Amino acid sequence: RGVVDSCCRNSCSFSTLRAYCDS
Amino acid sequence: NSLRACGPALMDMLRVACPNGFN
Repeated sequence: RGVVDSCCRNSCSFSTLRAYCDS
Repeated sequence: NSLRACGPALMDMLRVACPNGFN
């Protein structure tokens, strides 16, 4: 996942986590 | 000002952070 790369393999801001949500 | 989460914790976070999921 993009989100795993961003928030697990690295730390991320809350807004970054939110950007990985579906809309 | 960061978060870091892997595995089920990351899935749980996306589940509450995303109003209509992350399919």
